[PDB]
Amino acid sequence: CDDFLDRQVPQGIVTGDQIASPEYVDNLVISAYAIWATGDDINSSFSLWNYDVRSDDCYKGGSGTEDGGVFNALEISKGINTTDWNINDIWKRLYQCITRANTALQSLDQMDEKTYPLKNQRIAEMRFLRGHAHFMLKQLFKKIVIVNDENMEPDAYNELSNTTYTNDEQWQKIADDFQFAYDNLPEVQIEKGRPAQAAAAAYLAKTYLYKAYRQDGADNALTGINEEDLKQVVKYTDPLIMAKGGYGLETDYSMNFLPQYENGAESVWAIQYSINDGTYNGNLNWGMGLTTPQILGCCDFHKPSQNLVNAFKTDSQGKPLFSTYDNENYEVATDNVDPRLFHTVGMPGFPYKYNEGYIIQKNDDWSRSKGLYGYYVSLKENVDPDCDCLKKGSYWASSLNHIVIRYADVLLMRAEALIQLNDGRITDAISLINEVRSRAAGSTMLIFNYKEDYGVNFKVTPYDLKAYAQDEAMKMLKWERRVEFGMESSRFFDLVRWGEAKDVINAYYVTEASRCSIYKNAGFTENKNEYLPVPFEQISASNGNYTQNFGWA
Amino acid sequence: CDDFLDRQVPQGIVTGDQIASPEYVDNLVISAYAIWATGDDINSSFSLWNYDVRSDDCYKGGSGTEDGGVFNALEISKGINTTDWNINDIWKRLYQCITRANTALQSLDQMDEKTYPLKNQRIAEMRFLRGHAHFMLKQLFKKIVIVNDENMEPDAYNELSNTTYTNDEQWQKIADDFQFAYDNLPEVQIEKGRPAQAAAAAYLAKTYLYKAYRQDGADNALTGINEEDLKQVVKYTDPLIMAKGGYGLETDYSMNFLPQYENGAESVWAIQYSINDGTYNGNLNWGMGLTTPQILGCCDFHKPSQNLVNAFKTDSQGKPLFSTYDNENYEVATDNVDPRLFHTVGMPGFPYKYNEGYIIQKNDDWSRSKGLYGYYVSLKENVDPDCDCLKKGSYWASSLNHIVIRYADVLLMRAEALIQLNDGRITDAISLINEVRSRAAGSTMLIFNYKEDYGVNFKVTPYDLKAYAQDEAMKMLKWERRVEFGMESSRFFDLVRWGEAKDVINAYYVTEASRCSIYKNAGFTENKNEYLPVPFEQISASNGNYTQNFGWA
Amino acid sequence: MYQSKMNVLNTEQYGRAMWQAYVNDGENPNGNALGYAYNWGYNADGNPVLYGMTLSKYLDSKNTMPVADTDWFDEITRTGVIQQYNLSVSNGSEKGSSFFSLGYYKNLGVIKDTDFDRFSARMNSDYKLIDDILTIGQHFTLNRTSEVQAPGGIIETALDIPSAIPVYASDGSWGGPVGGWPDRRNPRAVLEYNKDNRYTYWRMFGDAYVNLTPFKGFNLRSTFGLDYANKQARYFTYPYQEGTQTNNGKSAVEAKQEHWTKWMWNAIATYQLEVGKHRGDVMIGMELNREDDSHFSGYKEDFSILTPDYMWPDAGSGTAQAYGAGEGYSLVSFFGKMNYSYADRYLLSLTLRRDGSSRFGKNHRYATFPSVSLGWRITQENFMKELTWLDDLKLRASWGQTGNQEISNLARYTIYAPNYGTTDSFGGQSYGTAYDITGSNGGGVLPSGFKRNQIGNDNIKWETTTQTNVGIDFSLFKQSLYGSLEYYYKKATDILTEMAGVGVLGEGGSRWINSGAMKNQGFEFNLGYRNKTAFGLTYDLNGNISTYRNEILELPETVAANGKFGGNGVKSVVGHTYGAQVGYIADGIFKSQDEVDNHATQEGAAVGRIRYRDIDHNGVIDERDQNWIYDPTPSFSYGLNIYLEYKNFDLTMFWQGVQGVDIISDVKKKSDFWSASNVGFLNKGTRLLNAWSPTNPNSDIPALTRSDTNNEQRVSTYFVENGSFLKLRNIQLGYTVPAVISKKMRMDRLRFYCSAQNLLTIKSKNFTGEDPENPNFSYPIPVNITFGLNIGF
Amino acid sequence: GKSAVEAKQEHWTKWMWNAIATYQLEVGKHRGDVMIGMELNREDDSHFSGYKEDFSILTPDYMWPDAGSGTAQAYGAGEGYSLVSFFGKMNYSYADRYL
Ligand SMILES: [Mg+2]
Ligand SMILES: [Mg+2]
Ligand SMILES: [Mg+2]
Repeated sequence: CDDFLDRQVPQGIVTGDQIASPEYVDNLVISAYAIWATGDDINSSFSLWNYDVRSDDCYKGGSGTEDGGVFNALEISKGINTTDWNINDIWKRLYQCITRANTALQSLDQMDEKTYPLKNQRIAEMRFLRGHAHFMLKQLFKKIVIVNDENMEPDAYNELSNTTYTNDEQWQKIADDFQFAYDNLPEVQIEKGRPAQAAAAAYLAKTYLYKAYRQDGADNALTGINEEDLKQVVKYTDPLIMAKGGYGLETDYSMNFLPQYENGAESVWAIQYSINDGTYNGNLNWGMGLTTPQILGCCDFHKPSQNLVNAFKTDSQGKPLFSTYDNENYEVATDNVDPRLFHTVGMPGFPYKYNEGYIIQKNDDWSRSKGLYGYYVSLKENVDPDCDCLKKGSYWASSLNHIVIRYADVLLMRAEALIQLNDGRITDAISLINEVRSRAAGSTMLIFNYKEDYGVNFKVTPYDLKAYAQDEAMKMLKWERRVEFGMESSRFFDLVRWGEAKDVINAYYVTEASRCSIYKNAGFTENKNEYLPVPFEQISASNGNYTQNFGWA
Repeated sequence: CDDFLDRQVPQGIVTGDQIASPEYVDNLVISAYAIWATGDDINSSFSLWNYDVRSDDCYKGGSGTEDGGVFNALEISKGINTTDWNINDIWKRLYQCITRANTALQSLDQMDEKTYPLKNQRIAEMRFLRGHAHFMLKQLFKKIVIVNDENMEPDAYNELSNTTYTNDEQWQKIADDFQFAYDNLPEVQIEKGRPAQAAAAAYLAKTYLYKAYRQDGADNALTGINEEDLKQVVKYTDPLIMAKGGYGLETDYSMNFLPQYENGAESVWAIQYSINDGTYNGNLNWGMGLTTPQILGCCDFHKPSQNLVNAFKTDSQGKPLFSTYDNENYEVATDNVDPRLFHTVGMPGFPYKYNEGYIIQKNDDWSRSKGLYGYYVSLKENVDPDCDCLKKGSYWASSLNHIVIRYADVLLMRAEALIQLNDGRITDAISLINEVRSRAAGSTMLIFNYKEDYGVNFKVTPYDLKAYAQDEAMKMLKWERRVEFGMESSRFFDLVRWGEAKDVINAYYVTEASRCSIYKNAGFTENKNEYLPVPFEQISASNGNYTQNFGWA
Repeated sequence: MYQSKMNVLNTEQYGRAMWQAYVNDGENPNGNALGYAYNWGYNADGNPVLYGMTLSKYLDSKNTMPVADTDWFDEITRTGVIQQYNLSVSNGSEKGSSFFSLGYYKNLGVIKDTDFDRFSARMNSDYKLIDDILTIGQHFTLNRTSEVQAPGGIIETALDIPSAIPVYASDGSWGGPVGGWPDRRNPRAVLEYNKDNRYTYWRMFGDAYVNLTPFKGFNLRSTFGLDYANKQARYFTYPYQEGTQTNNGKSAVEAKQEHWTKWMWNAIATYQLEVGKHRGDVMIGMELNREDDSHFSGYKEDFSILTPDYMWPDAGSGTAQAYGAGEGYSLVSFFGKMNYSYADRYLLSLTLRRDGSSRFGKNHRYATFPSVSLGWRITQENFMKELTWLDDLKLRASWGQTGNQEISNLARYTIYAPNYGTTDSFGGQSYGTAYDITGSNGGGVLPSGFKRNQIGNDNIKWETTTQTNVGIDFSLFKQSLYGSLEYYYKKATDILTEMAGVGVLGEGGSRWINSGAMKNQGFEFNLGYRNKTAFGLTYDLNGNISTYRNEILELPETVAANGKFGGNGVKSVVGHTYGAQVGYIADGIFKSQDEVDNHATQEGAAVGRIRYRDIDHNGVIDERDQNWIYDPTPSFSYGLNIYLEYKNFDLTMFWQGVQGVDIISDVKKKSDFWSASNVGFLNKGTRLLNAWSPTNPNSDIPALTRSDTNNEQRVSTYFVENGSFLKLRNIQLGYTVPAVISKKMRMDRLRFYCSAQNLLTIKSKNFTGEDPENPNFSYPIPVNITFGLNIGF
Repeated sequence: GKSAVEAKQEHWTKWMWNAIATYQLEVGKHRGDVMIGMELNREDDSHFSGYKEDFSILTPDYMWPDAGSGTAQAYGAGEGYSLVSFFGKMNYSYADRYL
């Protein structure tokens, strides 16, 4: 009668003292990749689409204002509360991603290179993933906790702060992870879920880019653009790095968002959503669940703005209408337009994802809100309703990979660092803009007959190659970001990185309000709404160890 | 207490009076395709490989004589008994194939074309399948029962005979099925398991080809070659038919037998073995189970003959050694040879299915019989041991499609009808031989470096285009059949169709016996061993309605 | 303990035999694929003689598997031990009664890594309300059982695997075959992999009843019954890689569940009445029956930790399958009986029963069965006064019908099943309805359909058995010589069988049918002699001898040539006994080529082969040279029971015999041929080493050969043997402790017994198997010694 | 067009055993009771199911896992706990006045 109290053993699990064993280390690695597919839900998408509703690219959509009103607050910047469940959830969910990356790192740290030669490669893979999650937390909250000690015991997590490091030192700690990945990932990864060395370079550049626009004040205002941080962006966007892993622009723009065309040369790193895979309904991108159009019965979230639509117009010789684009609404008949439009937003009268069996209409069939949020549809994450990749669970979803880094992003981030350095390498920066802008004008592979069938007048031209003043250059770079990356949920983060988020979002608020009534009372307050508040529940549980953001206490 | 005796209903099934319902008709169709994958086993392969051991292409293999001795009897033509379980099984199993084809036909007969426009197409598909099974029974047994009334009730099956129709009328009834398929199948089948119109044409030609070599005597001797039957072969091998479905020769011969390359232009109809498909272990080609090499632990059945190996030698200008090929055994160093050899039989010293990580050796590792059955391996149905298509169940198997009709077969069957017609279209027949023979000499894509690494002297040349006497032409056609279709389990059927099966098999018996001792007492008796006996158990249950074959009672 | 077994070849005998089979075929025996090297040559008369043989230390060039002389049967068997304990208590009281039992039973089977245990509790009671006109009662029992069953055919596969393969590899891993050795896994290793597959079986069954007695002779009784059992288990699949044997790296677990609930209800009314001489009883009743069954499981592959603790479906990472179904049947039953006796001299009883069963369509759902039983007690008659040496002489005569209804619950249906192809199956043969119709090569749900399992029968009806017996039982002297002479004649009509279909009808042609008639008539005659000796000894000797002959009367023409009931598809068994067989007649062994030419021409005929008889004298041996060669009817069957009491000891012997009976077996294909088998190089029996040879010319056993050219696997008198036997089922001795010493302990009875089952067997000399009563097995029934007590307070 | 069936099974077996010794005694005024004991407890639990999609006939009679044509999942686990218990009691009463 004490042998008796010890007989029953846990069933169906591994216990903490056996899980660091070598036989499980690659299991833990896969697990950390897995949570990027399985760790989000419809209100917490790791694409961050839910929060890019703040940007001038999209509306919230849905039945009306009452449908996710917590996301209507974000979209108009009024009524956001520190207590909101969605903010707390996205914070919680990305730190869960870090748990698996660290749990594997803890086990990988104990391996012998002599007996496990992929050690540093696998370690590189895990710090990459750890960087990806810290990076997104940083975009979302500014004042993040740097959880990068994988040998830290569960109790030491109670004494961490989000002010242990200055804003600049936080960005550096994210960069340090990506740095290790660059120095250790292989040049090619047969297994395409794992990032290659060029993916690490590209993310390392992206993070030194965001780190360059300093907010070293006590607030969110810009305190300068640091030269040497920009010079790291140039170093790690080097085409000689990108060539070594085979990355390049797709010959047609649409190929980045089509199931037939996953893992092309422009997909530098992507989340490998999958189907017919043993899981209950497929590792589909359930996070995009709310985004599908009303023609599937639900739910009609994430709808393009008339502003974004108008940004695609061109000027009789194939260039943006820099100061006039949004005066009149786009008219297919009389206006020149950019081919990227028809791969970004589905307009009425035109085929939904290239399928002339479904023509979008100004209908109760195509807008859940009977006109409130307009009648536009997000293409980049939806698919042909006849795809074999589309399944229904709680919501409709697909196996379409989500591209975290598109090779165009490398080219445009490289041009941004060059423009902002001003070493007379601005022309170099414009030929990179041209690489991206030329591809667009040729990307009519799937809509070549819209001139005949609908009267679309495509015209997009490269820029004349000459000297440009820097503010003019930036204006062209920002604009090329706009038409290349619409509805990819980076727009607001840019606006904040550039320090002009209050100015253009407010202008957009006054501008869009005439076309969409949810903005009638909108209002962005500077040095507050650039970032999400750190969740009240998180501050509460820290025992005074976390500090809030400027404008929030 | 009679309402009580009716309450319990069958669970988990459909009953006979509901199964003819429209909602199930396409289920029945799929089911009839399915049994071509699921209805055989290791001793009853629908490739008929087990019975082609009678031919001069292969040995039985395995541990020794005691391992499937029932198949050693067949291989030496002595000791075959009418009672043998394998003969009864292959008869039973192909009539089960016909059951599903008929059960669907019975339901398809009741549909309305107005409400089900694919009716005649689906009916065509089912009679094709019904022809395929009768055709193989006919090759195997000569005196088959023609089960082609799908509305026939279960009791009328007891009064059927295998002598209701003359030998020629049986062949005609098989042709009539294929005829309907030709007149009704579509030209392209997106769903590649379903036969296309050209597949029906090709099978219709194959059956009029076999029907042409009349055995209208009471025995198996040839009683003539019927001209008009040959003229149907020419009509339905017409390149204008084959072009309309896109069929053609592969640019490399090896592509017909590689997983990477299923459903190419030369696969006119094939059995779609599959993997990761919901079934317990995959719809793999379990029928080839015994054929895998000893390097997988088992079982080393279906081994190429030194005779067949020697048939691949060439004559200093790239032609068969018609009367000398088998005098000396092939020596890679000093002999010219045909590239098809290295895609047919794996010899020691050379890579097993193109994988230099596995070099075949004269070893206990590569021949279960320690030399008894030699050391050669059948490639055409095995795969790279590193393939993702290879799984173990009871036996090792793969998802490699089995090609029932290769487009080369269409070309060579066309040349056979032309040679045998003798209308001065013999030259046409030789340019078709040349099409097949030229492709061979270029099929070094996967073994181009064997001249350097092993000293193989490839040489294969087309035939000079001129007038040939007919027996000379036939000699070249037979030989091209030999080197094109080795180990595809047609060799013995040809020999019987040509009426020379006793002559060459006996000569081979004396010839092979010096190299392989199982043949030391072999002996084919004319007008008996050309066909399998009808199974004693089948004759028994007929109540005198079936008659046996010549030489068997 | 297993007493004997078919002796199989050891590593040297196996090496000797293969040598003989080689030289018998004029083949180089040193070219064998199994590593034996033979020192041999020719004698003075030019005949192969084996001088010596060597064997490698290891079976494979890589030296992972050492050469062995394993006795596999001794390796997977052991002494079984059984232990039972039962404790009961009962209470008798004026107004009711109650009973209570606890029991335990633990079997460690004779087969390693098997075991079995049964807890049991029974508790019954009755309650006399309205004292002796209204009574309420109950029986209930409750069993928990748990067991690891052996795998099917584990023993035979241990006799099949050659002795050269070791139990353990060079390190401690499980041994196996390398190279050409048979593709058969290690039987010991199979048991170890089976050792955790344990089911847990819970069963309860009881009944509750009310009994109303409204006046003197009347009785109304209703009973409700319930029988609910459920079986639960996990079957574990572990990776293996033992020589050439391999799982790849498979691991899985199947969690199986089964349920059987059976409920019953009846009402019965009985009336008895007695008027001087006349006594009469009537009884009517009804009984509804239902049984509902269901099973289902979950299967999942790939487990990180290969232990039962870890291996639940939640923890698997590979693919999954889900199985399960259910079936059921219901029975209605109406019945009546009438007993009458004039002067305890003339008895008469009548009986009538309508039975209905959901296994038939409405058109045959019920069948009605009557009986008449008649009785005359001679010795009670007045004219029998004079015979004092005759205490009783009863004469009974009966006629009754009973029905057979044990068939599939779906016997009458054409059954189409979806059968996508999710269940294991050997070497193929899924018969799945799923197909890659698109050419994808898989990676998804395939389209699928339906396949036929059986064809229905709108006209399936009850099998009816009409039975007639007349009897004469007696007793003479003063109940010292009791006996009985019976004669029965049972004839069955519309016999039910699942009958397969003709080949050309194809998949799912099996049918449940009524097919023909049988007849079984015989003689039973039991005789006894009981008497004390007045010297302290009581003997009670009770015998029985029976004869029976059996015969088929009608058969559909299709079934008679089929051969289901006998005749092997060559002759109809109509007019013959059930299971009788037609085959060739084995006429010895050709001993010279002249004897081969001098015999009807037959294919495999050669020196040393079996000569088969030319039944019809046409000069060839073919399929007609067959006749009736096997009849299962024994000439008679007996049984004698000895009982002795002496000085409180008691001795009991039960003998049972069967005389003059054919048996038929395949055993000889393993014991008498190197090659009478589809799979080569298996271990064989030891009778081979007396096979025919020039050196060994006067033997029934054909010459060893690597090829069965002569088709000696043909149904022949070579496989028919004298299966007559006599055995001691049970012997038992016991001491009963005299109450002078036992009630010492406030205990009434106290008894010790020692008993033995299946100890002795006497066979025919020309029988060559293990046990003639079970001629198919190569192993006997193991002997049991038991020690027990029956203390009784 | 989803259709599926899940066949769920659960088992709970709990067994208990005790021994207890009690002694009572009465001497005029004084009454006293002592009691000692022990109790072992165990409970073993287990559940498991089979899930399968796609059924031609949407009725309980038809919808068993054998009859499904889509994909399958298999679930199940178990847990358990045991308890040992030692105890004693002592009752005393002087004059049915003091307990
Ligand atoms: Mg994907
Ligand atoms: Mg395939
Ligand atoms: Mg005869």
